[PDB]
Formats: sequence, C-alpha cells, structure tokens
Amino acid sequence: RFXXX
Amino acid sequence: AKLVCYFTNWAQYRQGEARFLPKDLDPSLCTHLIYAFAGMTNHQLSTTEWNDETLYQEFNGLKKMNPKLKTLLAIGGWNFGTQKFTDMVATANNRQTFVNSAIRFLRKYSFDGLDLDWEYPGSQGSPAVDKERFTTLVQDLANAFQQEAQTSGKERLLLSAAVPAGQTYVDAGYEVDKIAQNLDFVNLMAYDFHGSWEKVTGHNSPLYKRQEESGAAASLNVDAAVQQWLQKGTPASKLILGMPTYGRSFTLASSSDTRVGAPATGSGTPGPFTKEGGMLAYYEVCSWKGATKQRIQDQKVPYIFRDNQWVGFDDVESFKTKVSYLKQKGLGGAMVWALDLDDFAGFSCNQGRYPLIQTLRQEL
Repeated sequence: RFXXX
Repeated sequence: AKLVCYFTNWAQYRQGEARFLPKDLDPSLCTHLIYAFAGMTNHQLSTTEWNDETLYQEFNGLKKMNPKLKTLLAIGGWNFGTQKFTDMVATANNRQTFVNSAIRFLRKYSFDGLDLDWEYPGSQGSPAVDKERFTTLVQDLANAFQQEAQTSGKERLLLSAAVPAGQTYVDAGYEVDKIAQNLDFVNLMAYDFHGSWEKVTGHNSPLYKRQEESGAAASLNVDAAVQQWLQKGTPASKLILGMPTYGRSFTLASSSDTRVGAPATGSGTPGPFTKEGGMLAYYEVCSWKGATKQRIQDQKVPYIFRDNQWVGFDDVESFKTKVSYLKQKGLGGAMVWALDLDDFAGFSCNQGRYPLIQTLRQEL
C-alpha cells in the first residue's frame, strides 16, 4: 500500500 | 477477546533471519490465524504462490497442537487490485460460482473461514455500484455458510472482512450497518493513517489526533476510525482493532527538523530485509544505534529519527496503550498485520520472540 504494498 | 493474526505467503522469500515459514508460527500465540492471500481464477478461489497447498497443510496443521485455534483464508489484499472482485460481483452467476467454490476450497484445505480483503469496493477502479454489490456478496457468503452448517452438521465457516479506516474509502464502498450483521467480525485496518505519500512526517498508527490537527486531519487516528465504524453500525463486540507490527518511514527535507509534521521529501530508505521504501518491520527499527526515539505525547505512539530518516512505529508500550483502549471501548479484540513483521525469531529487538504480539496476548 498504496502502489511498493 | 480475539487476537487475529495475519500470516503472509511472501515472507518466505525474505533473506536470512527475516525469512518466515510456517515453522515460525506459534500455535498458541493468536486465537485466529489468517492466511494472506488467496486470489481468484475464473471467479473461483485459488492460490497465489506456487507452494501454497503445502503451506496450507502446515498452517492448518497447527490446530493439532492447539485445538481451539481457528484459521481463515484471506482473499485479496492491496496488490490483488479491484478488477477481479468487480468482475465476480457483477452478476448473480459469478457470485454463485465464487461462493460455491469458496465453501469447497475452505473445506478441502481445512480452513475455518474466509476473510474478505477487497481494497476496495467503490474506489481504486471499482465503480460506485460495487458498494451495494459487496453487500450482496457478503449476504451470499453468509447465507451459504449458514446453510452448509445446517446441511452438513459441521461447525459454520466464519466470515470476516478487513476494512479501511479512511472515511473516503469507507463511504465509497461499505454499507456498514448492513454488512456488520452478516460478518462474524470486522478487522479494522487501524494503520496507514500517514505515510511517505504525504509531504510531511506523520505516524502510521496514532491513537489520537495531535492538538494541531482539525477537520479531515482530525480523523486520521485510531480512535476516530473506531468511533466511525461503531457509529456507522458495527457492534463493538464484532469490531477487531488492527495493530501494525511495522512502521512507516520518511526522508526528511532537513535533518534539523524532525518533529511530527516536519517537511519530508519521500519514502525512507528501504529496510535491509523488507526492501520496501516507506515501511520497515519492527525488527528493522527497534535496534537502531545512534538514533533518537521520542513519543508523540498526545498520540501515544513513538517515532525515531537518525540523520534524515524518520519513522513512526509501534512498540510494546503503544500496544499496551491500545489494548487498554480497545477494552474500554468494549471491542472484540485485536488484529495484527503481520506475524512476519514483529521480531518473530527474536533476533533483533532483545525482547524475545514475538515481542509485540506476545504483548497483545498477555494484555488481552
């Protein structure tokens, strides 16, 4: 988050 | 109280002491272990790593050591995206295909339930109608799991969902009062409140707001997120408070300015083992030599900085504070992302194995 995840 | 812990199936690929295998799992550490992640193929539940089936056996095999332990398989995650979920919930036939496949798959590999981790319905590529289609999916799974228990005599498969803390994502995809009645528990992702995607430093998981924050910013904390999910209809007993065993890092514009809210230029240096700029496992920040650790007084969490590197993370003390908090709020327990990011092998923090998660177990 929030594409790296 | 529940202690819900996520296992990730890519941690087996890290090097040295960071490598995590089911052998590193403690059968009595958590009450519920969730396997991240499963995906989908042709609207049917499927594995995502080449050796998952072998790992599933080892994972669910832990129940022979601790009969009270329950396991669930999580479908989705951030990298999985939204398209496959959107396509599956689009029609009654695709939802049926998925639901039937899930029961069969969960029973085949001896999982006790399913954790829905769509990130997220109604945003990130998923249209607005997916908010109500997600509600239908949750009803479909709940209905099916109840029916299978009635017809088979087996203990009913559990259904949970990992949900966002951000008001925008919550408003875009979740009919909270509706899905909460069908879910056995709600895994609130009470983290990622701040990160290198912002232009100033901020803590990954602060318990409360900073005095200086107001408006939308005042909702970027654990307490605000919990109050939101409870206010919108989640029974407190079903709300499980997520806890991060990792921190979020930043590169400071100036090593001379290290406060919370100081100018930042981007992600912090990738950790030696996790190799992902912007985040560090607890074992990657707990032993910094030459660093300066401080606690954000009103937010009740720590951060540490050295030179132009700054990282907000959670320690034993903040985890104790957060458990006191969840108890006072009457929540159902704690959830942790993730087993492999705590110092599971006790090789770095000088606090033994699983220092953070063991703290949750003892405090709960």
